[PDB]
Amino acid sequence: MSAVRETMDVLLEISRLLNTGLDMETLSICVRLCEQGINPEALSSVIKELRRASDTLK
Amino acid sequence: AVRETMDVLLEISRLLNTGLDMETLSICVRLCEQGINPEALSSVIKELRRASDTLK
Amino acid sequence: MSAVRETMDVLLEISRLLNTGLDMETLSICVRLCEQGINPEALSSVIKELRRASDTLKA
Amino acid sequence: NMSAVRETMDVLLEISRLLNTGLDMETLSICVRLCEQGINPEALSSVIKELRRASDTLK
Amino acid sequence: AIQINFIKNMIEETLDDFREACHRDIVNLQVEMIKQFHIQSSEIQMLLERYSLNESLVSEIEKLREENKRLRANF
Amino acid sequence: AIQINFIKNMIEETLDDFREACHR
Amino acid sequence: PNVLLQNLCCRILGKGEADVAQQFQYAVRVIGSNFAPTVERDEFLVTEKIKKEFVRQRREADGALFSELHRKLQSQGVLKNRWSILYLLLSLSEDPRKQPNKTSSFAAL
Amino acid sequence: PNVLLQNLCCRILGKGEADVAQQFQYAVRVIGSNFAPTVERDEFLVTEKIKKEFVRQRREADGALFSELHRKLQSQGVLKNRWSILYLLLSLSEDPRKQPNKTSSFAAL
Amino acid sequence: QKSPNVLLQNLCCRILGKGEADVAQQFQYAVRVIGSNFAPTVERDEFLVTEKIKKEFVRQRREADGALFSELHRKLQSQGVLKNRWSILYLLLSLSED
Amino acid sequence: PNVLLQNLCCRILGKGEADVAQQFQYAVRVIGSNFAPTVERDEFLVTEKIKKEFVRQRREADGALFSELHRKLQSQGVLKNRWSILYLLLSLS
Repeated sequence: MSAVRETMDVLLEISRLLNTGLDMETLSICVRLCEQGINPEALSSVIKELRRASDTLK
Repeated sequence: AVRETMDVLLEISRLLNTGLDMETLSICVRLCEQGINPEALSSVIKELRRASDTLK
Repeated sequence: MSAVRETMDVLLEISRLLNTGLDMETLSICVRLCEQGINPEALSSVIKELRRASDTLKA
Repeated sequence: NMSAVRETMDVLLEISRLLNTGLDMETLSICVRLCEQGINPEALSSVIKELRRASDTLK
Repeated sequence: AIQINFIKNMIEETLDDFREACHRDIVNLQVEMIKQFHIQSSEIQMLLERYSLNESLVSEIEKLREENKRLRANF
Repeated sequence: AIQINFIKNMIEETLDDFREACHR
Repeated sequence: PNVLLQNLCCRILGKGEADVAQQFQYAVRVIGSNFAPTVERDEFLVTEKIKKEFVRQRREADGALFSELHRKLQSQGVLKNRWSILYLLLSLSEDPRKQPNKTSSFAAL
Repeated sequence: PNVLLQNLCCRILGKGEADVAQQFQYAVRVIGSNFAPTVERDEFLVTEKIKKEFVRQRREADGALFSELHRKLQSQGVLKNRWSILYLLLSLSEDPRKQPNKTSSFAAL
Repeated sequence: QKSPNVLLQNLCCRILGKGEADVAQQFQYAVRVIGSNFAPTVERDEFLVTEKIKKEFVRQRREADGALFSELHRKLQSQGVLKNRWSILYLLLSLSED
Repeated sequence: PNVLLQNLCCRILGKGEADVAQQFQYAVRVIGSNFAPTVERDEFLVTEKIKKEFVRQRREADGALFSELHRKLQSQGVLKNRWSILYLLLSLS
């Protein structure tokens, strides 16, 4: 969890450069999904669409 | 603001020999300001023009 | 009747060279539908499904 | 005849191995039989990839 | 080859930009498709449900249970 | 370098027409 | 957002409110299905494109005129997404030498 | 148009005068969808693609021949739908190359 | 025998690593996919396909193995049991891996 | 994997459920559709493409900074597959 968070900080910064809002919590969960050998292409399709859904609604 | 813009846009459409109505462009400003993808805005209207053709 | 027949005959010359592989009768229908407004892309697509459907059926 | 088919298989089998495959000899035999029996090469390639993928999710 | 090395680089990079942008779009159609299969499946199911299990059925089901128990009460 | 730019500029023109075509 | 779309449908097509139905179901569905933008916030490529269009329509004069009216839009400071209306116009451009398909009673075909 | 498309279905299959109802129903669906063809009207543009196609199957003598046939075609009758017929034929072309597989066992899968 | 239906089942059974009747559910799905049409990227000339396989070998940094492939190609041509060599060749090309 | 997919879905829409059952089921649907990567374990190129995009957005200063951030991950040597996460960042670039 300490190691997962440290990585998570690095991804949070990268996420600022492209100018996408993501919670810190979601960035930690992505890490679990690629360690389990989840497909990054399905993963991105989830991230894109649910974050966008949230912004258009509000 | 909406009207002032509609007249300049109306000038442009006439040059392209593309018919759009006065009303369409004004609604368009409303959709843009709420956020609309450029592809989407064009696509709804393109179809709506063809629908009008078939209908009469 | 005279004008119509003379475009078709010129039209059948092109079709046999370009390798359409359609029949005479069927082509006249394709042309009538165009003059009445049809999209070309849709029309070829329909022809294609019908064509494949006929070959499989016979065997 | 038995000899001739073996050699036909044998050469194809050598090519499959160079290119790296996950198919065995038995499956490869089946594919050829499909090829002879018609079946455009893209449909065959696709059905294989989906079936290979589903097996990994299961096991 | 000096003129060529410069050109060559420019060309490949722009064809790649076209391939990555086109690639992204095709990811968006595929996703938009699956999503629509989800939405329509929810919708059709809902509209279907209302009438399949319509009031006509519900009243006669209700009617059957209350009567059977009251009967056994009198036996 | 001008000679590179010249080729660059040409290439851009052909990709724009394709982009709109691929978009249609 | 919906109200806007309904007003586009009803108005152009005329009042059936059940014969303008088609467009309306079509409209909500099409915009709600998310995609990431292409030809957005790159107005330089778009102006150039409309100038080529004019050049093609054998109206060189209209391209310099257009450029003047374009700069007039910037100063007003209104209409957030300029590109989207420009993108729309270009799609429906047609040349003065043909006319695209018009037919009605297309359901029969 | 209902009659014309139904007769289209019956003719191609070479039989079935109310058994081609299912295929017909599909055809009515495809036609009822819309398209945006890449290249819309204008006689020059379609003639140019046909010549390239002629060269590619190595039928040069045919490319030269066709061009006379096109001028002739025009002279015999003038449409605004001329292009739609020439594009229709274009898409519906057949290559001489390869066997078109079996259909005598391909039916079964 | 060797009807298409019987051959497609055998293929599915071994690749999924499950019994004959236990690959059925995927078996139906497999029939729809094959019965939906596609057309290869390369449609004309037997040579256009071969040169592609040959380019692939170089790309993978296996120049020597593409030479060996040319030699095998002559062998296949001479025996003449198959009349749709191309389908077999396009199919392995597509399923190529590192 | 299943619960890690469910967690992600709740977090992006805003923490705590509020009829996000549908959205989780929708993502299950997406993940069951087989997609196919264009490159696999070529992490270096995926960094290079990001940078080409940043010149494309005219955000070149962000592009210098990103290089430092990837080099950070490279030093730490964490195992998860570095290529997987970078490929996620490219799609959102």
